[PDB]
Amino acid sequence: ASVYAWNRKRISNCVADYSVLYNSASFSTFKCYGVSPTKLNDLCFTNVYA
Amino acid sequence: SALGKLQDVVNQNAQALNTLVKQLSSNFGAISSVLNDILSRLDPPEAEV
Repeated sequence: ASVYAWNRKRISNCVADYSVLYNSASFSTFKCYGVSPTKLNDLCFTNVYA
Repeated sequence: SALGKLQDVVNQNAQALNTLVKQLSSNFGAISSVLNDILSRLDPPEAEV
């Protein structure tokens, strides 16, 4: 979607698998704030927003 | 309340100890007030800060 009307998908009640983030080749920026990118598979989150 | 002087020492010390333990739940500007969470989600460079 356009940046002015950005899509928000709520993520909850799932087994978070971040393998897509590590296996993909297309990503140019993979910045993380407050968490470490490699440790995302060892954390439990109350709720996620994409 | 006749033994107020003795009760004061017990209250002052218990309050001081309670205040000490309650300080373990303060961020002091950090992301979390618990070391395990900071170590769990941060790399050694950022965790050190």
